[PDB]
Amino acid sequence: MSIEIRKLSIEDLETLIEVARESWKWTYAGIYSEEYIESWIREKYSKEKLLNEIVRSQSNLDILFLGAFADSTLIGFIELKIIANKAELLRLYLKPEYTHKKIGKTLLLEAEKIMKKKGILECRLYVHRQNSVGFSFYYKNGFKVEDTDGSDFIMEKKY
Amino acid sequence: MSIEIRKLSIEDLETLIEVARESWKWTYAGIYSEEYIESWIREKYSKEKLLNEIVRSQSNLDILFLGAFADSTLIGFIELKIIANKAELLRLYLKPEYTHKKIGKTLLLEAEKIMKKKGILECRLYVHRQNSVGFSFYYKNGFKVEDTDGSDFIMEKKY
Ligand SMILES: CC(=O)SCCNC(=O)CCNC(=O)[C@H](O)C(C)(C)COP(=O)(O)OP(=O)(O)OC[C@H]1O[C@@H](n2cnc3c(N)ncnc32)[C@H](O)[C@@H]1OP(=O)(O)O
Ligand SMILES: CC(=O)SCCNC(=O)CCNC(=O)[C@H](O)C(C)(C)COP(=O)(O)OP(=O)(O)OC[C@H]1O[C@@H](n2cnc3c(N)ncnc32)[C@H](O)[C@@H]1OP(=O)(O)O
Ligand SMILES: [Br-]
Ligand SMILES: [Cl-]
Ligand SMILES: [Cl-]
Ligand SMILES: [Cl-]
Ligand code: NI
Repeated sequence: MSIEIRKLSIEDLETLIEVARESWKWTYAGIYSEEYIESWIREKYSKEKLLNEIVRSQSNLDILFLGAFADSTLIGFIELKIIANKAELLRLYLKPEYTHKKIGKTLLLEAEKIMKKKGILECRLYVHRQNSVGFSFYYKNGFKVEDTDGSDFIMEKKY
Repeated sequence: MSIEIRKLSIEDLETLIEVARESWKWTYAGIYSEEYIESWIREKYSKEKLLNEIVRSQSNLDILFLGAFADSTLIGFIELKIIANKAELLRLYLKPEYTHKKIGKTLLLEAEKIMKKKGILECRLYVHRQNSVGFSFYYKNGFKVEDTDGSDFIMEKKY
């Protein structure tokens, strides 16, 4: 199994929706209701909305939107925004059957390599407090909890 | 997520084949070709062979064959054989998406509970040496490597 990381493009659109869909249903099974999850996929992962985000990510050096490809098949992605020279990790999702093999770590490491060349010295993120899978992945990659906001924990890592 | 463990019945055969298929295709992906793995399902997990093993389990003879059910649907199994005073753990597999939530440990421990009642003082197993997933689970549950055989490590646990 060979993993390549690169900028997403519009040909990745349909497979990106399926990855998201599968990851959300699996990751949030004990956490959000079925309906919440389907509304979220239908709204946040519509063709039109994602297309616009993919195109934005293409021309904007302060938006990193990368896919993980396992033998040429898209199986995960990561989204980060840089504003005032600080990073926000907005999104990181793999297909469930591709978790626990450091592909997520690889996506994070590619992002941080780009942050490093830009001079970003801080990255924040929101993770749901019951998402033990995500939350523990971040604490194992140097993120610390600084605050809570509703049902999320706010985490930060310094560079 | 309500997990129930109980002996397999003939009713479970069809769903047992699909769990076997999917777990095996995932577990051995980096180790054997896709085609070889499929060939196993036709042969060792033929309808008839499995039925016979399910019935012997049901009849309380040399087979112990238990399933893990998530809200009434089969998502994993454990298969052991007893000979003389010893158990051999033949098979233990979950659907990939149901891994890493202690459902495997539940199966093992339910099996061990039935083994302690039958007086069995020793369990051995053969795990492919490149199967980190299985090997690490086993060493985290008291099993130790005693030997190798072909492509496998032989592990043992004493009661
Ligand atoms: C801002 C946000 O987007 S928050 C949402 C984060 N995304 C998710 O939770 C979606 C579902 N999960 C995933 O996509 C992935 O598991 C990620 C991205 C969170 C982590 O990537 P992975 O490549 O799976 O993790 P990686 O292999 O680098 O590290 C493994 C660690 O992550 C966690 N983890 C990864 N996969 C699993 C799994 N299947 N079951 C339980 N824990 C897991 C564990 O803490 C593990 O450490 P351990 O070995 O001590 O158990
Ligand atoms: C005798 C034989 O049949 S050998 C065949 C063994 N079976 C397999 O390898 C099939 C694929 N895997 C599975 O079906 C399951 O992972 C089992 C049956 C091996 C273990 O059951 P689970 O309920 O998943 O394990 P449980 O949650 O109790 O224990 C977790 C540990 O198992 C391992 N593990 C479980 N799931 C995963 C995963 N998705 N990725 C990597 N490691 C995993 C790790 O060692 C983990 O330890 P960690 O928390 O330090 O990472
Ligand atoms: Br909800
Ligand atoms: Cl999202
Ligand atoms: Cl809480
Ligand atoms: Cl070796
Ligand atoms: Ni783990």
